[PDB]
This record gives sequence, C-alpha cells and structure tokens, in this order.
Amino acid sequence: MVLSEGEWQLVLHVWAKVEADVAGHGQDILIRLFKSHPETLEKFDRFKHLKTEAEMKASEDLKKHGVTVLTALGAILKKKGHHEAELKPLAQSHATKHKAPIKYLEFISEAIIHVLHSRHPGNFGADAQGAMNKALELFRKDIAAKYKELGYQG
Ligand code: HEM
Repeated sequence: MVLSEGEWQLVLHVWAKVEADVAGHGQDILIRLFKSHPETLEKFDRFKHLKTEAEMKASEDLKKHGVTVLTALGAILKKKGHHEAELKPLAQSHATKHKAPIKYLEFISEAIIHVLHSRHPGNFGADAQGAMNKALELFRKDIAAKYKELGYQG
C-alpha cells in the first residue's frame, strides 16, 4: 500500500507531540495493551509477574521498554514507507526469539490509537486517525511478509 504525503504529514504531526514525552506515552500504551489483552503479557518473561495497573505504573523497567518500543516505531514512521532496513532486525527478533503473532501487533496498534485519541484530541481527528491506522497497517503488512520469509506463521 502507499500513503500520500498529506497522510504522512498527519502521522508525523501527531508523532511530534508524542515525542515531547516518549516515556509517558510508552507507559500508557503498554499498560493499555496489557490491561485490554492480558494474554499478551504472557509473552514477556520480564513483566509477567506484574499483577495490577499500579504495579505496572511503578515499574521502571516497563517504562524503559516503552521508550525502546516507541523509539523503534518512531524511526520507522519517519522513513515514510522506506523502512526495509529498519524492519529487518525487528522482524527477525519478533519472529524467532519473541514469537509475537500478527494478532498481537494488531492489539498494540489499537492501544496506540486509543492513547493518541485520549491525549491529543485536537491533533487526532478522524482524518489523522485514518492516516495513523494506514501507517500501522502498512507496518503490519510489511512485517507479516518478512515473518513469512523468515519461516514464522503468516
Ligand atoms: C509496535 C510494535 C512493536 C515494536 C516497534 C517493538 C519493538 C521492540 C524492540 C525495539 C525490542 C528490543 C530489541 C529486540 O528484541 O528486537 C523489543 C523486544 C521485545 N518485544 Fe517488541 N515490539 C513491538 C511489538 C511487540 C509485541 C506486540 C510483542 C509481543 C506481544 C513483543 C514482544 C517483545 C518481547 C518479548 C521483547 C523482549 C523484552 C525483554 O525481555 O527485553 N513486541 N520489541
């Protein structure tokens, strides 16, 4: 698929606001994922012991991982579709080591959209949400194709 320039501008305009507080957004997104879809927590040996939202919010480790996650995603989005090199090591680790199914990438996608909608209503109207959804769908499609080349699931 291909996004237009005007779609990429909508994506990077809201992402510029996210980047004012990467750690806070990273925490909100992972906590949303883990509360919405508790099954995903089981993939993280590092975090699986966390019982409550309160425990998640107080974890320095979870916050650090949120920063890692959003920094990797932010680098991919700023490539505006030209992200083949950034995607390769990410696909390899998530297919072979972490075993992160496409369905769980859908779930974190939903979590990202929820948090941007909650925190940035003025810059995340319907057209901006549509552009962010397309960017994330593009990401998932390209990662699924690499999963296939690497010998993991769809
Ligand atoms: C926007 C989607 C995601 C991005 C950009 C992302 C990014 C990253 C990065 C950069 C790392 C560290 C380096 C590496 O191991 O590749 C990592 C590790 C990891 N990811 Fe993801 N990830 C995403 C989605 C997921 C999902 C949905 C799952 C599983 C439900 C997952 C499970 C893991 C695990 C288990 C680790 C290792 C954590 C640890 O023990 O240090 N990832 N991810």
